[PDB]
Amino acid sequence: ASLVASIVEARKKRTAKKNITPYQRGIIRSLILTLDCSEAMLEKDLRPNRHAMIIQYAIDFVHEFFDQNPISQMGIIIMRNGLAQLVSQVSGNPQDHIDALKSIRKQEPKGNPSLQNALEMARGLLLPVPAHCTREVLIVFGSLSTTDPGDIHQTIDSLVSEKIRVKVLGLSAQVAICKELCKATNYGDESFYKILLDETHLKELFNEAVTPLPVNKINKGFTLVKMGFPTRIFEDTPTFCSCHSKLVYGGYFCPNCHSKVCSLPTVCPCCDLMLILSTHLARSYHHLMPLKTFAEVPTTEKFRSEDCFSCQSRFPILLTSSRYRCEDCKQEFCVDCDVFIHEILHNCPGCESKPV
Amino acid sequence: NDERNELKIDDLNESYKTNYAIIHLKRNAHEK
Amino acid sequence: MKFYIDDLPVLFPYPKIYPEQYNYMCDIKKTLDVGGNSILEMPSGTGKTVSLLSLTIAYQMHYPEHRKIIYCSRTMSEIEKALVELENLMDYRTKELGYQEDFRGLGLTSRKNLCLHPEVSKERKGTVVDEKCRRMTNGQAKRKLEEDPEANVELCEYHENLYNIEVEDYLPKGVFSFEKLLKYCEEKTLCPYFIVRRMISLCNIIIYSYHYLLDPKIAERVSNEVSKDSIVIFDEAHNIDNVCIESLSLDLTTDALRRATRGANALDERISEVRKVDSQKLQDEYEKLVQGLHSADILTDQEEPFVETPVLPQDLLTEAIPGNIRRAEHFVSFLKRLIEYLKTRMKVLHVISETPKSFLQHLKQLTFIERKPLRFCSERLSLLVRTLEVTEVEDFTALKDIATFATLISTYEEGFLLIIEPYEIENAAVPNPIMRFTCLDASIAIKPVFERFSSVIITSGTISPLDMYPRMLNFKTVLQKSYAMTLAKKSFLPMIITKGSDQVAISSRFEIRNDPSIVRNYGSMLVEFAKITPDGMVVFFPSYLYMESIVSMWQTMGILDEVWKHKLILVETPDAQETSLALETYRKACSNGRGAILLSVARGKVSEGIDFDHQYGRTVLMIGIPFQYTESRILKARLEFMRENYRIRENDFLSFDAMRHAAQCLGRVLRGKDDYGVMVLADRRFSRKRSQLPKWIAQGLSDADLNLSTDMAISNTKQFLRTMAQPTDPKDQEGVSVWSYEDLIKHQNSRK
Ligand code: SF4
Ligand SMILES: [Zn+2]
Ligand SMILES: [Zn+2]
Ligand SMILES: [Zn+2]
Ligand SMILES: [Zn+2]
Repeated sequence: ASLVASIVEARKKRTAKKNITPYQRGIIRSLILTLDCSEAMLEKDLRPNRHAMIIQYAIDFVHEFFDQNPISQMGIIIMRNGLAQLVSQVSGNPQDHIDALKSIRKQEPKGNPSLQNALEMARGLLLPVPAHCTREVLIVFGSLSTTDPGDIHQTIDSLVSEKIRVKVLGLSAQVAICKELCKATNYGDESFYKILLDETHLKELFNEAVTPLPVNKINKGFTLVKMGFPTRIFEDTPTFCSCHSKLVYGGYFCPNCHSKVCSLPTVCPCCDLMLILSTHLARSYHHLMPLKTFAEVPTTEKFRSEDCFSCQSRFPILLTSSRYRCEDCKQEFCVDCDVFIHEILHNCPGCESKPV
Repeated sequence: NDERNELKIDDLNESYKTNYAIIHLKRNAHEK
Repeated sequence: MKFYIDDLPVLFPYPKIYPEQYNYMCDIKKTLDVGGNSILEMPSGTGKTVSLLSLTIAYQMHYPEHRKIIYCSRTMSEIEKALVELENLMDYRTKELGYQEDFRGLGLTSRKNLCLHPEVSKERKGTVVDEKCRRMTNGQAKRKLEEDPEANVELCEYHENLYNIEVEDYLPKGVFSFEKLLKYCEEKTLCPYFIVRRMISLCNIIIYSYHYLLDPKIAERVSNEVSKDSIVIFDEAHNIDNVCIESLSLDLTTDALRRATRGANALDERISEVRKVDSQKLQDEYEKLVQGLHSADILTDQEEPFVETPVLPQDLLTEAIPGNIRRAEHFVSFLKRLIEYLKTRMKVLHVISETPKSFLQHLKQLTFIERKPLRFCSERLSLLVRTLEVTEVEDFTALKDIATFATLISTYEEGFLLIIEPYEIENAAVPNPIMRFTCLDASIAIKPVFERFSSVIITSGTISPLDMYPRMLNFKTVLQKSYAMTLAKKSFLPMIITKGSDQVAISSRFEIRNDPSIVRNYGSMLVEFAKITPDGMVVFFPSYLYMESIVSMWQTMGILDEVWKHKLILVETPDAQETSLALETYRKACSNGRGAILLSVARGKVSEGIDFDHQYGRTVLMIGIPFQYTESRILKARLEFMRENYRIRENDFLSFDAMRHAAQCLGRVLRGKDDYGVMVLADRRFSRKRSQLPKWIAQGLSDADLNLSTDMAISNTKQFLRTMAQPTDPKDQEGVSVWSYEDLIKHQNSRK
């Protein structure tokens, strides 16, 4: 019954996963991550303290974010002494943001938070962003009160007019203004305001924000963006880089001005042209053609083979059949592959193998 | 106008419905 | 939605409905069809007013009888909420039936709340507003203007403009709230107060406060126009007895009598002046008095009597004037010596309580005033003043109080008591004698209402126990039941705290209000909760004096400085306008995330109609049981009357009275089922009152929460708030707490 208890719970966990449709998502993102560093974040509800754990998870989030969003940009803001302090400008270099976050980890948080100051700073940082990018703001709020110099409601109206999207992660309880901010700014959706219940749930919440947010039907900004694919060149002698002005062995050559760049993806320092490899675009295709989920086969019918199609793991005979089939190709898979096929891979081997 | 919205019971109104757009991607291209 | 009852189709203004609302509607329909009175206790977290309007409006529009609806609330603010809900419901009906049906609905209030005159609406007292309006609307100015246009007397364009149009065309068909009514009348220069009062006989549903139904002074004029078979609803009637008692109560001070002699002397001087120049008016009035006419036959419908009838219409004598006070001079002398007897009775040195009969006998002894002439004091005065051309009545205002006392003491003899105290304030350098006329029986004022109207519905959010109200008020109910909300997940956490973090017992007994340990223990509770409460916090104190003393102690200790760091502090004040601004600031602070804490009085103005749904209220801190001041002569006499007559124990009533107020405040936090909040009762004496709380609140109070400490309370509150912040599972409430149209049909099938 204990194993069956997992299965019935698994079926309930699979109930939400059943409804999957290819919703349009904005791959080009421009995220502004806001952190709360106030007196309320000195509590011990999160070990060792909220400030330490949040910073530690922020480092992990940065790594994951740039891993699945190679052509996006991020900016870091913190709240301190009732003011918003900029610590990282919008940039495509994951190392610069990580270094900035590490430095912040030392100073002790103090003072009160100010949403209006943080929102206003985020509003200005996203002003010089193309219209094809999705402007998003992620806030890690821990305080139950906000001290602002002006009217927060006016800022909320401005954010909606600027088509910015706000996600807020709370620590203790729901704040009415935060709920309004996450609702009025998301076309009335109320699922963008999440309050954690433990340390483990926080990791999932951070991981969820990595994926691009679906776009609204009435919000259309379709356009073509000019991109370039530079060719890597190997040089015998070091040469000055056009981005940092330092001697480096080799760098990718822009096909529009031949200027060299240390690393990709980055905006060309000469023609202001985005340099991206073909692999970077390939990293986001799984969000446009997501692999359809697998449905377990009832034990009443007869199974095809005793071994897994993909990993050759012998199916445990033992009640409920531990087999999941693909509707497109109708090939049974073990429980292990389905997790690996939907988290690591994004293509069904059975469908590819079938000839047409 | 503003007072009317406050006095109404939101919980009894129709649940918010998502209005996200769907995309179907056709796949075809010329050979190298 | 639009579902069906046994034979009555009802249109709900929402696509969804709670199980309680449908059960509430079914019981109401049964009572209306069967006849009689009933007492229904519906939870505050479920739509009550909307359910009442939906069913009752459909009932009047479907059955051939087309019985009218009378809605009685406790405060003017509640009338606005009811009208707004009515407008929303009627809009839904107009959109589903395809046309605007013949329907009229208006709210009622005093001139102060509906006066548009640029010079008369700027007054801080309602009595002055009434006097000015009567001067411009009595008709003396109009009659004087007709005779001689040169007269400087002015008119009211709003009142004058109404004569052009007929009564049926004052307002277009539909429902007009106060906010909408003023805007429509301002654009046409009309008086909303006169428009409403002249259309009561034409309104399908009429909404007014309890004072307009139970107080004989103002109820008689309004009651004379309403129908006899109309539906009567008593919403939030858990404190109706206080209104009933205050209607037939009066207080006389030394200053009131001192101001009465000056008015009486002025009245005599005015009579002498009129006697010299214009004596025909007195003779004309005297001739009618000899005939046997009264104020009703003499005064026109346009004008109002100077002294409002202080007794019920059924207790007024229909015989002619006795003859002693038939003449102006004789009546003035009668009035003058009556004042002296009151003055000489204010020199007592110890509290004396006597029945009206004993007072009358002593009055008949020292002087020679009989009972019958005393009963006509108010009626006679209104006639004399009206005929005296008293355009300015500032001097005679005090005489109204004496006339009211004379007509009250000489009319009722059972259930009334007369209290004379040598110390109005026990802590006073100089004694301040006071004469109080108190009404002990609470059913005297409401007896005519329960007899004139066949069907009456009494509903409130915290009316419990239901058995006592029929005992206190002499009436019988066909059914009396209370509903329990079927909430899928716990939405409110009621807790009782008996001791502080140091395990020291905490109580709000007045004798120990100045205790460093209790004051600190309560202060620690306030600070600790304010740290976890997200946006709003309402704090209710047993009495305003208790709040003043304890708040001042906190200021000296330094508790407030710590509270200021987290939330803004707003405090209720005796001034009504200042308190209203505080609520506006408190609501603004909670909406913008600044966070605010409101300190109020459980028996104050806030608790009698102000709501804190969602953000404006997330935690209720009841600082002590709101016990009444036991060492009160008025209260002690009231308790004795109930014990001897209704066999109600003194302790039981006192506990019931205190709990009915504590529960009242608790129900002002939940709107719908998506609303949540933590209710903490901070007193060691709440531990044994669980059985006395409302059923829907008691069911939510666990056995482990009956006696908690401050530290344990915070831990539970933090856990509860965290739990309520998660996305609710829709399947957990698809058909167990909220019903769609399909689910409602299923319930009607299984039940049948
Ligand atoms: S008639 Fe109406 S507007 Fe004119 S003074 Fe009286 S209440 Fe005010
Ligand atoms: Zn470089
Ligand atoms: Zn270039
Ligand atoms: Zn496998
Ligand atoms: Zn497949």
